[PDB]
Amino acid sequence: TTENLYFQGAMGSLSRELVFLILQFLDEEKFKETVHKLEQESGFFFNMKYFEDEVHNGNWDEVEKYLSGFTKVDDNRYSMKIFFEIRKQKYLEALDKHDRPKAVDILVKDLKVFSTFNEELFKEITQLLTLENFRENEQLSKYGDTKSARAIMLVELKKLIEANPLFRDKLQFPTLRNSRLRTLINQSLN
Amino acid sequence: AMGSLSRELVFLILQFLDEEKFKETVHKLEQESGFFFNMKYFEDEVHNGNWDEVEKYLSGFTKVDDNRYSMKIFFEIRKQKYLEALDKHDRPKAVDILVKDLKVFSTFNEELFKEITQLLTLENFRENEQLSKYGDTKSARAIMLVELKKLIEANPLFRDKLQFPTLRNSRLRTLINQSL
Amino acid sequence: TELRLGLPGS
Amino acid sequence: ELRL
Repeated sequence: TTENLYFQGAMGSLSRELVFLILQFLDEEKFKETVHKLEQESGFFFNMKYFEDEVHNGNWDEVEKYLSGFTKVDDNRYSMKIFFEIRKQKYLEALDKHDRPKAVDILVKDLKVFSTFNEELFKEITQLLTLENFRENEQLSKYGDTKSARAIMLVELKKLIEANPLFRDKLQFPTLRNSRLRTLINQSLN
Repeated sequence: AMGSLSRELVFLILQFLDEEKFKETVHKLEQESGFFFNMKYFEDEVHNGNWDEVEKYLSGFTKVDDNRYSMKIFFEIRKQKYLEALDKHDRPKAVDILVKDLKVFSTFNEELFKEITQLLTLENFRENEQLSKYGDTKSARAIMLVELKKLIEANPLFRDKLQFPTLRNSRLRTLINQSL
Repeated sequence: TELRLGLPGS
Repeated sequence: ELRL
């Protein structure tokens, strides 16, 4: 047998190779939540299609938990900017829904961590709370709606992820034969 | 041999995920496959009052209307969640639980749903004779958990789902090493 | 079969 | 650094 577990197989640990064989099995079984929890907990593969769909839907808690399997907020400048942009968007969405109690909660719990790095910016962000419409601020005058803003932010998040040394090499799923785990275990058990 | 090859693979993967300490993945797989119900995990989520996770995990195995056991399991959990909201003096939250989670039970017993609704207006729900012995959150969750375990163990839908097979350590890893 | 208001396990 |  000259066959590797998969085409790029001999390059990682066996645990990493088993994770990829399992990911394909879970996908073929349609165990979708298990797929993304395994991606996140192992940190071996960042599923860009899944991240896009979760951002498109504004599932911010899930977006942050998913990212947390790959990076900490303060890891590097790209990770910092990724989290900042997501939390800034959640905050702007709260203001747009005229929910000031929720916006101050996002400001205090999610955006305050950025004040250490840039004090004046956190003050400017805070000051958006008192505007009748945040679009009054020059830098946000072009903000359309929830759909348009999530799409524009996602274009930026994708570029930041692709440039981030912690993700840049976890973005391509390896090349596996069809139902590889199922085929190998079935022959090993026989 | 664990019936089908898919079922045998799920059990091998569960062991692998547990040895690699991918804890949340273990419970998503148990839930989505529906092959194994982890009583220890369920008891811990209930003990901690993590009601959204308790119901999402159970939903991988049963629905409220599958049988009398499934009906009583969701009923007891939703009743506890409602009594906890009344106990914290949070009437808006208790009304939200009543309407979103308990209303389905009015289709079985409309008078019982009316009695549960009437607890909203009491200064203390313990004024109701049926609830006078309710202690505190800790005692009530422990008493409810004793009943939930009995209902799950008697539920025919949980047959063959309560015993993890005896496997040698790292069975998946050994089988893969043997495959090539 | 009956659902009851009382504490689980009576 | 971050921006508005």
